[PDB]
Amino acid sequence: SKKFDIIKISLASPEVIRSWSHGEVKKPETINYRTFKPERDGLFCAKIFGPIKDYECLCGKYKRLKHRGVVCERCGVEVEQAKVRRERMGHIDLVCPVVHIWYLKSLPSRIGLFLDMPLKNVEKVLYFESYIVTDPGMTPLEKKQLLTDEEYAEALENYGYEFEASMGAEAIRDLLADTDIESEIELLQAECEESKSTAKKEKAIKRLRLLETFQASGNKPEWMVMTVLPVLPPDLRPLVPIEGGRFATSDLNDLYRRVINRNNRLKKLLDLNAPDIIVRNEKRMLQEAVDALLDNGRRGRAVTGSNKRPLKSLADMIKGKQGRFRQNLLGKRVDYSGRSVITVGPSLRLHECGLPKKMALELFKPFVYSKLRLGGHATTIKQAKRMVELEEAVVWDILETVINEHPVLLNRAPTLHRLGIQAFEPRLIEGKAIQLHPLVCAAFNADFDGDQMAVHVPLTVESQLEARVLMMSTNNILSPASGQPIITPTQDIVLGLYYITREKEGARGEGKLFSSYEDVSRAYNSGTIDIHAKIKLRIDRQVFDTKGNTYNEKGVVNTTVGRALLLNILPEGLSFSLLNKVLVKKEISKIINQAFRVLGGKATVVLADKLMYAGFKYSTLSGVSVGVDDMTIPDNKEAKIEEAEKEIKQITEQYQSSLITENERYNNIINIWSKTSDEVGASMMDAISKDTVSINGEKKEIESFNSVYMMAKSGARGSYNQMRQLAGMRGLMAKPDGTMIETAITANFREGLSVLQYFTSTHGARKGLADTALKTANAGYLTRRLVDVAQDLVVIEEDCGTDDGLMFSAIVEDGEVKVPLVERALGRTLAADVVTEKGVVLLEAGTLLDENLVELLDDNGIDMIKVRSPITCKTRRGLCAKCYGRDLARERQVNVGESVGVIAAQSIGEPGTQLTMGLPRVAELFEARRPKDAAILSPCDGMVRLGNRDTKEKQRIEIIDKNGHIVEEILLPKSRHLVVFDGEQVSRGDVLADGPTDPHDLLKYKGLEEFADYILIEAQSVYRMQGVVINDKHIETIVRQMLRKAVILDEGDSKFVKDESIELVRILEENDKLRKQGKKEVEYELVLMGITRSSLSTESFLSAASFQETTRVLTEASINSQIDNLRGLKENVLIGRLIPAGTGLAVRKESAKIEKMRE
Amino acid sequence: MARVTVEDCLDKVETRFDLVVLASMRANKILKNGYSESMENEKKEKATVVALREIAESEITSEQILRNE
Amino acid sequence: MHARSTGSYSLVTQQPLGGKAQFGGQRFGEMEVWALQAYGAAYTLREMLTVKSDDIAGRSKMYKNIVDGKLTMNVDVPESFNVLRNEVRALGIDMDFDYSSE
DNA sequence: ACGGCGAATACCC
DNA sequence: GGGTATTCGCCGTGTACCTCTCCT
RNA sequence: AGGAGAGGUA
Ligand SMILES: [Mg+2]
Ligand SMILES: [Zn+2]
Ligand SMILES: [Zn+2]
Repeated sequence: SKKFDIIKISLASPEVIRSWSHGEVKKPETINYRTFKPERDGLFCAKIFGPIKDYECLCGKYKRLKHRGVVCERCGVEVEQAKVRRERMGHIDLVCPVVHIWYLKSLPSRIGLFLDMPLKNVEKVLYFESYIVTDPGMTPLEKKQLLTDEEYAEALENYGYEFEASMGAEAIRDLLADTDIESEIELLQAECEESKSTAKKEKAIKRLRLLETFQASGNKPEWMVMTVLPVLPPDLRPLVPIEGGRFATSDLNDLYRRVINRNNRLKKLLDLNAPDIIVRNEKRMLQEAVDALLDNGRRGRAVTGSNKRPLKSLADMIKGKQGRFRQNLLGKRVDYSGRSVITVGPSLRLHECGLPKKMALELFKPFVYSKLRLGGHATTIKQAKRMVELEEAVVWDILETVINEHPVLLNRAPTLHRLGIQAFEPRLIEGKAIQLHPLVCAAFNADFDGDQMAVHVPLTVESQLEARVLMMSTNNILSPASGQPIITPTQDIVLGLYYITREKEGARGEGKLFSSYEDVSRAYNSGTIDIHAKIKLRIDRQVFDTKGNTYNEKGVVNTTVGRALLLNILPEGLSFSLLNKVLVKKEISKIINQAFRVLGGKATVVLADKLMYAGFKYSTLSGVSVGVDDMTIPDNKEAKIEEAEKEIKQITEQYQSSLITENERYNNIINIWSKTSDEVGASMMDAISKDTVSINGEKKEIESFNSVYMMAKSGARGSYNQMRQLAGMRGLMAKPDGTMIETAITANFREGLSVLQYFTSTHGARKGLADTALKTANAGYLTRRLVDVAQDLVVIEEDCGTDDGLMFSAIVEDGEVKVPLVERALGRTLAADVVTEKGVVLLEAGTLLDENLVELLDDNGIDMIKVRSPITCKTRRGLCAKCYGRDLARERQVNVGESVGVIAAQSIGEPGTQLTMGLPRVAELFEARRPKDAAILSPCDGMVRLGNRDTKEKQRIEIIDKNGHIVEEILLPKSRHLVVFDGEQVSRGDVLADGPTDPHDLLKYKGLEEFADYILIEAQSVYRMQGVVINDKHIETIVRQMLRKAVILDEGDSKFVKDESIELVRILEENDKLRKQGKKEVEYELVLMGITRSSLSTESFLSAASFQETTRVLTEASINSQIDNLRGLKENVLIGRLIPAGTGLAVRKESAKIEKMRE
Repeated sequence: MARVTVEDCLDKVETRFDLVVLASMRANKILKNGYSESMENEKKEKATVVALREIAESEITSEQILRNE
Repeated sequence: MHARSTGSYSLVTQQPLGGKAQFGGQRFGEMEVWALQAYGAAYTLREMLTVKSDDIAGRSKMYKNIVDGKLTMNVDVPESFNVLRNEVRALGIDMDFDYSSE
């Protein structure tokens, strides 16, 4: 269809390599010494590879386009475009065959497996150190027997001739070219029928899986030995000059010369009938030269160049972090792009950024050329190009009209999730930094102590619309990992709003009666009334409630002057009970939540801007600062510490009379100091929090307006321990191993640490800083694995019709709730009805639970529901909207085309840097690691017994034999406990031992539901301890990619217990339901992978070769002659076409409607 | 984000992806009609927002008419 | 500061250079591609991969279109995929396009 | 340097 | 013959950016 | 034009 539909990878026959080429290169001559012209038959010739200048031959006889298809006679060169030097190969006619290093040393060896001889013996015959009998002949010998070149004369007075034996690569090529594949299948399927699968019936199983692979495709096995070499086009191993008469040549020309110069040498050595003892030494050298050209390091040591650095082969220009896949195909430096430092710019609207004139004039330069040459300023683009560099006056307003409604995207350094790119509307500023709205900073994770940002310009109307509709910063109001807002005011917007909404009891103007916001404003602007004075205000406003109805709020409320000054920004729909409180950080986020849920999108992005302005203004007018007397040190500290010291002295007094050993110098002194640390941290908050006034006999404690206290209690910035170290005592420190240093820092940062106290606190500081940078690699690796396992999961249909799910409950600790069923069932749709204990049902199956339906779950005493999970969706190569649930960032149900896989992968990974003591546990969960000494389950039921000869193989007697006969026996080590007592009646899934929980002994013995429950509570108990909140519907769209291959039980067209991808098992077991009748469809068992095995076992070689292990993947793909239906997200970015998600689906869908309407 | 709201258009279209597809078709038909080069350099708007606004006003086009086969 | 609209490109891969000393061009890395994929921005991602970096025939046409005020887009194939399939066949392997009639 | 995985081979059931 | 029990090799280990000299 | 070593920013 007008463009390729698949990419296939084959093995190249010598007959087809000679078809790629355009001539043979014979001499290792690159370029001419003095003139800069290619040689005659060298690595760079022009008759082979093509002309150097466009449309002219080398000597210059035909220099024109008037000669399109001319070949010259003075020079064999062609008159054609010089771009063909990028495409046009030649070859190297080897005189000795040489094996392909990949098909020998890729572990396993597709060559040591065809013949069934260990590679330790193939490597002797291939590098000339032993013999093989290609044919034992009528002589008695064996076939694949290693004759020592000395033992090659075993009976040369009686054996002689009439049989063949050799060494090198023609030996192996003759062993391959004549080997009966059908016959080895014959006498190999007769060797696997035995069902004796102990030790040999596994090594004999792989050999025929390989031998049937060659019968199927057409690749002869003798093609794994090259009789001709191809050479890369010359413009891909270039010969750019250097500064001062030199050449920074490639390593691909070094390794080509090292091969031509041994080919020619061995050829003219063959011509002379030189001795065999040196011709063999040559042949072994020709082979190692080709193995280095293909990749050095596999077998050779370090074949090395001028600068003592090993040369770079062909199998290094496609593999690893700096190969082609990464660094060039998922990479791509781009045009229309820039950078700068970011500043704060707090007078912007949430949809705007400040863009310098100097940057914006470069980025938008062709747009400006066109708008000049349009509105009659320059005629041809040269004068316009000229007035752009002189920076005229008519240019700076054209630039203002061109970038008017043209958005730009801004990105930060590690794009940890999708909020790291947002689109903005630029307004030309002057200066050289970028201004960034204060509320989009916690998304980007930016602050203004040095960070930079990149600016990209969308060029097309489908990308300009995609910038506004999808990425623009006004749509990204809530997190995609939770539902929580991301535009919540943060640090000194929180402090202003917290300050003005507190209240002071006896204040100036207390009890007055106002009727408006204009009233309180006018009376405040006069200096006659406080901002913390209690007043009475009259309100009259409409308030939408949960059901959606709209009642009327009226009356006269008791307020504070400061709260009532915020009443101007509240929109209609929200009740004044939201503002009528002290407005800590939590409550401001709640205001923004309600504004979004009840009023929608722009109402919220207007309320947020106004809260920003008010906080910025009233933290200023407050003149809030920090001095050194805000850090108030309690008055009991010295007595507390002296009593701790006297107790320490008594503990060591005990120890000196030998009444305790480890306690009397540890675990007791450390507990004294750990208790005194917190008594002093408690005394310090009874001094920074309380206050005192006694004016009118008013002697009592009031809440303080201390500046250090108000910064913490506001939730704006600061903790209780950070405040405990400034004015309490720093307590116990850690040596890096983890133990506690017995002598505590009894001083805070206000009085100052001594030098022997400041020393012991540097161990912890260095340990923390060292962890911090030796950990982002651990988390970036996990994130990349997760994005490669789950990438191609997309929501592709509205419903799949399934009716199965999972039983959700409250995730208790075994002591208390720790999470309710509500907040766990919100957004998840029902799979079963939810009938109550009396008998009547509340909610039918198929209802998207939302906030207006989960109160019925808690008000009616329900505690276990069955939700439509995505581990149990019935969609093939995708998900459905009703099994996913809510969008978590739109607070709706998902749309068709929404890529849940990437979103799910960069929501478990983004908080990776926040948990390490931890991240190894989520690694050992998502990698399905069968733990050390896990347990032993119960395969069959019956009664329990045992039996053993103390041979460390204690067997099982689970045969009850009371209903008849039974065969239920096991084994184990003799030094472990069997959790089942001497007798019991234990069915499938019971534990006959104790230890870890193997995730594979949960999948075949207990089914999919116990496994899902296990991994789901386990992955969340690790994120919740650090206070990270991820929706568990994100962990479930990843477990779906760990259960995607099954081990076969029956058979309709495939082999036995060989694995298989479910979407293959399921499509044929649906032809048989049509083809014959049900034809014994196929029955199978689900098995469990890791996120790396699942991603390497993909059905795409282009997508698994991009991931890792590129050679181990490409050799297999080329032997099996695999085909890649593109079909995927990553596969579609390498070849540059629309991914099948988002707007790439909808353009197909919305275009299916047109050909229908034209019919 | 001055006076064309994406919430105003999500009352007519679906998925926020259909909106992009349809708006781009509308904009391409506007741009392949002239819309500039003669007398209205700094007197008009961008075809992107002109097309995005006719969906939010039930204006010159609705989703079914946006085709023009 | 360093902005850039169109400069000069490499030799082997034909992508823009990089580093503000020649004329730079910013690396739209792979983590920055995961984000455009999570938005569903398919048209933004198709041009940041073809017509902006190394669709040799597409760059010239995009520039000539913008300066003249037109619309047309063919994205033939990034010239750095032709480089990879040309050096995977410089080993002994045949990687190729196809039409799938079956 | 560290880890985890997989094919290889020698030492006992 | 069968089944472990080391033994040894292979593949992997975050993103973007700036400067210098030195080699080719 | 490309690569090494060394430093630095977020
Ligand atoms: Mg910073
Ligand atoms: Zn000529
Ligand atoms: Zn479903």
